Amino acid sequence: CPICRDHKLHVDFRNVKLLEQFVCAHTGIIFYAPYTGVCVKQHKRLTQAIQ
Amino acid sequence: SFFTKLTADELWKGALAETGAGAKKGRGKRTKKKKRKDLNRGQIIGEGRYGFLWPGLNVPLMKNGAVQTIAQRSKEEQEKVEADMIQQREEWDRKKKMKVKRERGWSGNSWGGISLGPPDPGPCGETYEDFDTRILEVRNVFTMTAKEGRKKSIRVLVAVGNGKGAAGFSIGKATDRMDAFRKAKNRAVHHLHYIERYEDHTIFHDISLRFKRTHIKMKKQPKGYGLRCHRAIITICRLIGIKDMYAKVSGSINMLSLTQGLFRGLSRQETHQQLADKKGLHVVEIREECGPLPIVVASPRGPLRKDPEPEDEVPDVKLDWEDVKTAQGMKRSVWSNLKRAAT
Amino acid sequence: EDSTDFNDKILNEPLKHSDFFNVKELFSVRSLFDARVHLGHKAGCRHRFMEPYIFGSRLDHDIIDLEQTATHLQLALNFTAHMAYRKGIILFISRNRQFSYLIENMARDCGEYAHTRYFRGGMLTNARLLFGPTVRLPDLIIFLHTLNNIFEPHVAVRDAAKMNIPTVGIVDTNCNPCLITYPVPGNDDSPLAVHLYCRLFQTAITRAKEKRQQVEALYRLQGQK
Amino acid sequence: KNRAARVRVSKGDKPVTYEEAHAPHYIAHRKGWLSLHTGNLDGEDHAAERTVEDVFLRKFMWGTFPGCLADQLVLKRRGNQLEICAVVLRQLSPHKYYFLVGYSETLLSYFYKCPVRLHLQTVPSKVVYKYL
Amino acid sequence: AGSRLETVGSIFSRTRDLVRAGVLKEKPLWFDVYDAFPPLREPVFQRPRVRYGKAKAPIQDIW
RNA sequence: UAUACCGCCAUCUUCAGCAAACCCUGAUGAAGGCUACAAAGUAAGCGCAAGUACCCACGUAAAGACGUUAGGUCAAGGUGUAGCCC
Ligand SMILES: [K+]
Ligand SMILES: [Mg+2]
Ligand SMILES: [Mg+2]
Ligand SMILES: [Mg+2]
Ligand SMILES: [Mg+2]
Ligand SMILES: [Mg+2]
Ligand SMILES: [Mg+2]
Ligand SMILES: [Mg+2]
Ligand SMILES: [Mg+2]
Ligand SMILES: [Mg+2]
Repeated sequence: CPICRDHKLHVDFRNVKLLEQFVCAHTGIIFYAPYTGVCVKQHKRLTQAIQ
Repeated sequence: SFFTKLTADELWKGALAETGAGAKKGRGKRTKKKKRKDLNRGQIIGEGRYGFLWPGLNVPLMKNGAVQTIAQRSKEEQEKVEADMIQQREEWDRKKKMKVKRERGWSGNSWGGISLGPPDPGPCGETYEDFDTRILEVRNVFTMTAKEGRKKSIRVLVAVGNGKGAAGFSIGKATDRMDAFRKAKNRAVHHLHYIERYEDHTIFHDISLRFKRTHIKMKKQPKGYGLRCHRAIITICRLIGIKDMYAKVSGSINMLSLTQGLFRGLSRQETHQQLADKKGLHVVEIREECGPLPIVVASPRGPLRKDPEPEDEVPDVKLDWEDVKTAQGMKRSVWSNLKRAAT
Repeated sequence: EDSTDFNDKILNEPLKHSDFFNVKELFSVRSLFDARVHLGHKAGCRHRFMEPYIFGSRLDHDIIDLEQTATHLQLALNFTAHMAYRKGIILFISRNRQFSYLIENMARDCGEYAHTRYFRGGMLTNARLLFGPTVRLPDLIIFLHTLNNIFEPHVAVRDAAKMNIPTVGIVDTNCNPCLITYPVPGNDDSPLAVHLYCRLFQTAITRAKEKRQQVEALYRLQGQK
Repeated sequence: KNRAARVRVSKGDKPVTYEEAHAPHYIAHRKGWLSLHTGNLDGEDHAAERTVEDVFLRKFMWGTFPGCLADQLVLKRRGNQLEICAVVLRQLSPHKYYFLVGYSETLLSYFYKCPVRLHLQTVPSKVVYKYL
Repeated sequence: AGSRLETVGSIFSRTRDLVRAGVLKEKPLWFDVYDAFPPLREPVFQRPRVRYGKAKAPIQDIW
């Protein structure tokens, strides 16, 4: 998946620029996993980090 | 016998069997087709199995300012040359075995949604580098001829668009698929519509139309909604530049009618400015995200009427049962609002 | 630095006047009436789209409204002059064989082009293949008769619109003016009517070309000193 | 349909030389003979040996100058002399051409026991008569 | 480039839009003249249809 | 194994059609495209034709495309695939 294919992308609450890519700029909702293709494991880590 | 040997052209022409009775009326399959291999590619003039070094042909004529004499590579030296030659062949052969990753369209073996690149430049220094072409349908149509019987032809539908409102489509026909692709691509550029985009991301108003037996119902959507429509419509929308829209295709799902119907509706959509001028009234946009703030999107360039539009108590408008049924939560579908990849 | 001034003084200046070439004086409603421009075909030959321009039917003979012809003719002649002033290629098209010789002379006299013969398919939409890759197409096409010899619209009317070429056209009561840019409702059968059209379009073109030479000369003489 | 030595029409993209464009019924009308000797004249002898020599020479020259020949050979015989006229390309270096001319002239003179000369004419590319 | 869809709009509407979109690099010679002195009716293709029922022509007899 | 082919041919042919590249028509469907007092066709190339051989400009030869019959020929020779190697 996009997150797991690049080992240098770290899903951290401080990596605000990476986390922004997974949130809708116009509505602010976190895209569901089928939208971007991230596996359930990484989507769970992303959702927690965004919060 | 030396006198019975033929040339490479004659040997490959016979061994390949490209022209025969098994390749006329779909009589032979395509899997066992063999490819020509030029056996003179890596061969050097003067190089043989004995390893002789001919001054002026295989090796340089003069070395150290003196004419070289006939020499022969040692046994071990020739083995290296022979081993290296085998390695070079394997590498060259390896290159041909490698498969380049081809970006697939709607399906692995489907032509729909594949980019054909920019249209070819005109003969008078004209260029279309901004325009992008994408195939929509590839069909093997047939006619019957007295001499040959079934005559196979290719019908190709392509759509071209620069992504800034200008987009068109055309049909190309030819015996070869390459000729069909070229004809459709180049001809589509001379038949370009201009599509009015509201804020350069969506349509101005909901469009409902019927082209022959195809029903297309498009709805205006806010930013971030995405393209939630028939895949062919998604491809055409990206070429036009529309980012957010919903569309439902009913009736016959003919690709020709769908494309011709889509371009018919998008071309006839009335802009806010065109509405204000026709009505002589301000067009005020009410957004829920902005509360009661009245946003004037268009004003009449001419004189502004002073009489308010008559407010009919009950609108005599034809409602689509499918719309009313959904607003009342009466539409249960296990296929609606399914999670899908970003479009 | 000088190109912008040249264009403004020469190309953009005439576009700021309502009648830069004074084509109003070339014709009057009286002159049109004396040329039988108002005589249309019988009511049974009427084209539906020509009804807004028909004054009425006098004993089943449509009478074209010359009050509209004057305003329509004024706009067509103005557009024609402005195109001739801009050194545009004007092509006269007509398939009426009674006037083929007259129209071919009128074009040669005003330094323009005429096509009065059988129109071969693709002259305009396939020109680069018929003439050559660097051929220049007409900038204006003036139809003195918009119908072919089977009483159907001349094919070039459709092809001119395909090529985005503006068209001026004399449209009788049985013609279809939907695709003609500057339609001029009038009689296209009487020699007097056709002769008047030829004189009017030949004069406007000649005047416009001469005005272009006068304006350019004055700009050059002033430029030096 | 006749087949002998007829390059068949394609899509208009196959370049053919002047010799390849003429079928056998033009061999004395529009094109000439690629070999001139007396064996086939009335009352002349040794036509068989002249033919075997022509067939060999055309194969020897095809393999000796691989990829260089731009058209068919012209074999000429005058008395004891044998003259090979070849139209070659301008890709192989001149040094390699001179080596192959001296080599082929010497090797063939000792094989057929007669003075042999090789006259090379270079062309930038194959001369295209028409596109079939 | 140009647009050969003579049944969609007029020559001016098509040209104006293509010039705006950037497809046409230079507007044609007649474009400026058209805009300054446009015709009374925009030349839009329209299909002639037969009059059915009670529809009649508005042309009146001159008496 | 001619039902993998080259090569050389039969046959319609005692035919005149096969056509790349464009353009237009059908609402941008498979497809179709002529009227000379002409109404959408322009068409490289190939064949016919023309030229050439024989005693003429006649006649006879030669020539005769694209395709049709998986037509004939692995036994002219070459050759893909498979098989044999005391
Ligand atoms: K075999
Ligand atoms: Mg697959
Ligand atoms: Mg008339
Ligand atoms: Mg025969
Ligand atoms: Mg067979
Ligand atoms: Mg004869
Ligand atoms: Mg015969
Ligand atoms: Mg002949
Ligand atoms: Mg058989
Ligand atoms: Mg048999």
